[PDB]
Amino acid sequence: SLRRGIYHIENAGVPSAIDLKDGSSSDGTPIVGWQFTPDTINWHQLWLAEPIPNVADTFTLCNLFSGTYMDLYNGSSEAGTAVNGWQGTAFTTNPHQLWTIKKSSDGTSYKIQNYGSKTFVDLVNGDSSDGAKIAGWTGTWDEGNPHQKWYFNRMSVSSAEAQAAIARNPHIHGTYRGYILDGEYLVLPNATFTQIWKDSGLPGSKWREQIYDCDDFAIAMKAAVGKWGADSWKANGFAIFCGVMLGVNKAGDAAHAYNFTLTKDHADIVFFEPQNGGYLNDIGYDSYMAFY
Amino acid sequence: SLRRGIYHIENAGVPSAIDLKDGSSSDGTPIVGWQFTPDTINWHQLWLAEPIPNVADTFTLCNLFSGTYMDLYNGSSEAGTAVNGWQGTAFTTNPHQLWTIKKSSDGTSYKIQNYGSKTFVDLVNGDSSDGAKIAGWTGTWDEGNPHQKWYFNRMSVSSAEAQAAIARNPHIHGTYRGYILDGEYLVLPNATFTQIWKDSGLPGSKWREQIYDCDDFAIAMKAAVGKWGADSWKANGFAIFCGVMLGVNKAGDAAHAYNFTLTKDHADIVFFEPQNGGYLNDIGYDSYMAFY
Ligand SMILES: C[C@@H]1O[C@@H](O[C@@H]2[C@@H](O[C@H]3O[C@H](CO)[C@H](O)[C@H](O)[C@H]3O)[C@@H](O)[C@@H](CO)O[C@@H]2O)[C@@H](O)[C@H](O)[C@@H]1O
Ligand SMILES: C[C@@H]1O[C@@H](O[C@@H]2[C@@H](O[C@H]3O[C@H](CO)[C@H](O)[C@H](O)[C@H]3O)[C@@H](O)[C@@H](CO)O[C@@H]2O)[C@@H](O)[C@H](O)[C@@H]1O
Ligand SMILES: C[C@@H]1O[C@@H](O[C@@H]2[C@@H](O[C@H]3O[C@H](CO)[C@H](O)[C@H](O)[C@H]3O)[C@@H](O)[C@@H](CO)O[C@@H]2O)[C@@H](O)[C@H](O)[C@@H]1O
Ligand SMILES: C[C@@H]1O[C@@H](O[C@@H]2[C@@H](O[C@H]3O[C@H](CO)[C@H](O)[C@H](O)[C@H]3O)[C@@H](O)[C@@H](CO)O[C@@H]2O)[C@@H](O)[C@H](O)[C@@H]1O
Ligand SMILES: C[C@@H]1O[C@@H](O[C@@H]2[C@@H](O[C@H]3O[C@H](CO)[C@H](O)[C@H](O)[C@H]3O)[C@@H](O)[C@@H](CO)O[C@H]2O)[C@@H](O)[C@H](O)[C@@H]1O
Ligand SMILES: C[C@@H]1O[C@@H](O[C@@H]2[C@@H](O[C@H]3O[C@H](CO)[C@H](O)[C@H](O)[C@H]3O)[C@@H](O)[C@@H](CO)O[C@H]2O)[C@@H](O)[C@H](O)[C@@H]1O
Ligand SMILES: [Ca+2]
Ligand SMILES: [Ca+2]
Ligand SMILES: [Ca+2]
Ligand SMILES: [Ca+2]
Ligand code: NA
Ligand code: NA
Repeated sequence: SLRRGIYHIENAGVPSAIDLKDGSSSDGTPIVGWQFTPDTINWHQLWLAEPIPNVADTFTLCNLFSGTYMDLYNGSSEAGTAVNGWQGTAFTTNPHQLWTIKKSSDGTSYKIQNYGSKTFVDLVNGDSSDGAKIAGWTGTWDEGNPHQKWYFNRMSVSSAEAQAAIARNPHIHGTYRGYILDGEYLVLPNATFTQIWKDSGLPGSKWREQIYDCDDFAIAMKAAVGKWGADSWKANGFAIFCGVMLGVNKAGDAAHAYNFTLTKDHADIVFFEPQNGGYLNDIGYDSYMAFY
Repeated sequence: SLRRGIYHIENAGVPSAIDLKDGSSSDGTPIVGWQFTPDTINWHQLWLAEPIPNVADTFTLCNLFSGTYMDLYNGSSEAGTAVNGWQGTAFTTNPHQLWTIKKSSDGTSYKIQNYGSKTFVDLVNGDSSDGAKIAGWTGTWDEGNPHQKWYFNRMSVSSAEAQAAIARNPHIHGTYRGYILDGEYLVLPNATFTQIWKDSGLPGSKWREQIYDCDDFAIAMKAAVGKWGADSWKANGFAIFCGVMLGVNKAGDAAHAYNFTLTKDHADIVFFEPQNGGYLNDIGYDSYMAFY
């Protein structure tokens, strides 16, 4: 089953992502194949999958940037029918915007079937061109046709996945308590995490006893990622992953505040020092408190 | 004994505070009597008292605004000697900048005696004028002379005072844990707290599911007070009081994030809702976690 999340949806046949052209919020904005760069924010190519309760394996697909929904034009079962961005809502009954997503015959890629037409999201002719038409097209759940097969490359973690990542870390103090703020988190590439840090002005901040010390840097960095989240994305129903941790050294005589993020595989945490922008597998403190 | 803290130092005879003229960081900036407004930030009139270890009841007095020290000019024991702002350090051995502060004969006001000259901070002639000379002057620990008597009006709380304030509150959840970030906190009048909130742009922010919801507003408000702290004050060795709390309703089925501050008497907390700028004795949640 596809879990609730943010996915980069990549064609199984050619290296083309599902892309809402120019990220435009206009109704009828064409959704097309476009090339992508790994370990970046592919700004027009992220999709919030929202499960519809009481309809098995069916979702809305919301462009994280535009806040508009993958829409099969007039819900036509005709092959070649336009797939566009269109205004809607996460739990809409509009079947132009409802998508049954289940594993392809290869067991790793998915097919995307319009709930109303029962036709499939097709990268027309397997065209690897930037701006290649994606359409609703006749097909079957079992065939190998790669025009209609899509890797759902997962870009978010549930809170529960975040917890699992922290609990797998060997620098957690015996007294650790974690405070969970949200349910679903876009995981940032370090390159993006670092850019948000630079854009916060924190690289310019100086350490000052109590008035601007490690707790002030850690919380400024979490607030800056929360600000960036609301200012960058028009979709709702997710947060941006950026943790705060208070830690203690081995001697038990020094406390420090810092940030953490997750690895590309989402399986482990990495510590971030907001006073120099370093990433570390070991920051020299054992976390006794985190919030994220 | 005077505790480590930030004090508004007010003459016992007339309503004049010790004021570093124009808050100037220039060496030899005159320190004078000036009128004040209660329940405001008196920007040039706050003094960080730092106890010197191994010298009983003796302190540096650092202007919170200027980051410069109360300085008896050339340490002269002559009556009429200038008291100025001067560059120095919190644990200086320069006795021009060391002050023995102990209760006056009335048991409530203090006398301020230069550790080197043994002469007293005197509001010359009890002059209530704005800009009235303050000087080192001959005197005795026991006399009633109000020119030389000073109420130390305490503006900070220790972390321990903050804890006592929270523990006195009746909206603390059974599972509550408090995470202490600093040691000494300037307590803001609501009028100032509110201004920092308005100046953060938070009144303009909209509630968005997970992407900018109550946790995002609470942490943006704490970061904005930390920013205001470093940008407003040149002294070090204190923080600005602004709490974050996560709470749960009576039903146990809803969690909310909010801020809190302290009362003017420092004895109790007040909840702040950063989504509407309201202050409340009861926000409808019992705090299970705070950091401050
Ligand atoms: C059958 C038809 O469904 C709705 O119209 C859809 C479009 O729906 C969506 O956009 C419209 C505004 O253009 C509206 O906001 C609606 O709530 C939203 O779901 C859309 O799917 C287009 C393109 O495929 O096709 C239909 O026109 C509805 O608005 C109509 O009244 C009517 O019931
Ligand atoms: C290369 C080509 O692959 C298959 O055709 C696809 C199309 O496939 C889909 O539509 C056809 C009807 O045109 C049929 O219903 C099939 O079951 C279904 O997967 C479609 O992907 C289009 C648009 O991109 O491209 C190809 O024409 C196959 O049917 C052809 O014989 C041939 O092997
Ligand atoms: C006896 C004298 O003490 C020091 O001088 C003080 C002044 O001291 C302070 O400012 C100077 C720079 O002007 C310097 O930064 C020093 O570290 C700091 O404590 C000051 O108290 C003035 C006014 O009362 O009087 C003396 O000039 C020291 O610098 C001198 O070398 C000398 O030891
Ligand atoms: C009104 C006045 O009060 C007292 O005099 C103060 C001064 O008092 C202090 O200095 C005098 C020496 O001039 C003396 O040493 C005294 O013990 C000490 O408190 C002083 O505060 C000045 C500057 O403001 O103003 C007054 O002159 C008292 O001695 C006077 O007789 C008279 O009652
Ligand atoms: C916001 C904008 O993002 C990039 O341009 C997008 C583009 O993005 C993808 O394609 C480019 C090459 O054209 C790279 O592979 C990126 O890794 C992809 O994310 C597409 O989304 C198209 C179609 O919507 O629109 C462009 O705006 C970037 O090149 C721009 O500089 C800018 O950052
Ligand atoms: C920063 C500056 O603060 C105020 O002016 C100060 C002034 O402050 C005190 O006196 C005024 C009346 O003159 C009020 O009672 C205030 O409550 C006091 O804090 C003094 O500190 C003098 C001497 O240093 O300098 C002025 O700058 C305020 O009036 C200004 O508008 C401004 O906010
Ligand atoms: Ca939340
Ligand atoms: Ca701090
Ligand atoms: Ca601290
Ligand atoms: Ca949130
Ligand atoms: Na469902
Ligand atoms: Na001492």
